[PDB]
Order: sequence, then C-alpha cells, then structure tokens
Amino acid sequence: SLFVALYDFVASGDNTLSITKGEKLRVLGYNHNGEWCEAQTKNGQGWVPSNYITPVS
Repeated sequence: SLFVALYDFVASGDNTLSITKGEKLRVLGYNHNGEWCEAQTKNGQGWVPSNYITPVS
C-alpha cells in the first residue's frame, strides 16, 4: 500500500528532506529495500525514512 507523512523531519544536508508532521508526503520510490524510501515535497525533494512515514493501513 501507499504511506503518508507522519512525523516531521529536520534538515541535515543535500540529501535529506525537511518536512512537517502530518504533512502531505507520500513515498514514490524506494531504495530497493526496506530501509529508506525516496519521497517528494511540494517545496522540493529529498530522502525520507520509513520510520518517519507510516502506511494508510
């Protein structure tokens, strides 16, 4: 299924993705594993940990 943004994030570098909590951020692609998944933001883009995003179920 698809997951939505749950917890917020904090800047780090030119790779991470700083977003807000309960924000509209869904995973589009993965890192080819169950570690991290790449997501996009209305502001820009960046990486997003699955530990910061949960499924819709």
